[PDB]
Amino acid sequence: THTVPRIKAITSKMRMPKSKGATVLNLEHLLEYAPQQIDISNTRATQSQFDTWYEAVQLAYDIGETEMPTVMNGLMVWCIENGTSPNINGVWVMMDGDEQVEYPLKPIVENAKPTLRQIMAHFSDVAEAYIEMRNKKEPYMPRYGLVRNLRDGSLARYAFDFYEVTSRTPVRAREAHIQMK
Amino acid sequence: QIDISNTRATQSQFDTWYEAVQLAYDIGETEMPTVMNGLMVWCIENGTSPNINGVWVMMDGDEQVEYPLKPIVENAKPTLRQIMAHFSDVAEAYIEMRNKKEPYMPRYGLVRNLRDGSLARYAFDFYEVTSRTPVRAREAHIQMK
Amino acid sequence: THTVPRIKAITSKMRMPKSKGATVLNLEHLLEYAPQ
Repeated sequence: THTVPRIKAITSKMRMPKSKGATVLNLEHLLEYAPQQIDISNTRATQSQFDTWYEAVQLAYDIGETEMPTVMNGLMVWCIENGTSPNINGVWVMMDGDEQVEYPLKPIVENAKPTLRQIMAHFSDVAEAYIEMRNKKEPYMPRYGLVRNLRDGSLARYAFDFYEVTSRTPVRAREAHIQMK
Repeated sequence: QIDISNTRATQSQFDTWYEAVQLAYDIGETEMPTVMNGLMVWCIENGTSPNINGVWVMMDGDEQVEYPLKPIVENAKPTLRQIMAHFSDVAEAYIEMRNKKEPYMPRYGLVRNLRDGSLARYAFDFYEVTSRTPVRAREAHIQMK
Repeated sequence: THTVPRIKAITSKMRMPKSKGATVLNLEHLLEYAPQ
């Protein structure tokens, strides 16, 4: 009785689900299957829906693979400032120089399954990588902020309707979206 | 406590909900497990009450693969939540493994403003509050649910 | 068993109408005939 007694740690065999004696899962793989948080979320559309929403818009405008990118570059900047739920009728605008050029919104909002927000979320990372660049020159704030009274200056990078709150969001901002959304 | 609760479906209902889905996909006993592995991870992040129409996704590499939701939600008696609860214990045993590498949080938390870091293990719609729940978390579900 | 299983898309052979073994239409043209 010279050895102090150490409490034994009972082992709670987790209840692995089964159907008829065999196991349902194959943990052998479960411990290796590791996706990314965004790519299985619903805040983004599957790469199928996005592939459709890109081919269909590439068709309605009838521009061409070589130049359609430059158009999408505009759609982001437009969405950032205004939002991602406009009237199906109407025109979004992009500019060369100062000659505003309009495009019809119908082919975009219509072919966006289930909604434009999701589809535009595919540019979320690039969106913040664009606002950061913009603010460097001068103080810029997504309008989404100007209507919600945001003047952090640091939260401007994450102020637009189609930011996907992933897991790597500085929490100084995650609060903003839920409060507004 | 779990095996007589209603938050889990009887082993009959679950046995049906597994055979029926094994049929609709027509995959095979050998590989259906790997699919169910995806359904959990999908349910964890999104929930367990999606539109009967639509597709849940699982990935090999980065080529998202879609499956139809209809055969799952339909054959789940009385609801998907219950059926998915059979993976509750494995679910937490999966989140714990995930957080080790980096900070991960079920989306169920991100929408409910959860940033405990320790409660992430128990943040998903289909956790069965058994009797062995650390009470630091039992409060979360009732407040949200 | 390292490859995720992809569901096969069964192919619903539309029932092209026929009379006595031969086909009634001539899709060869149907896919080009386009009126207003």
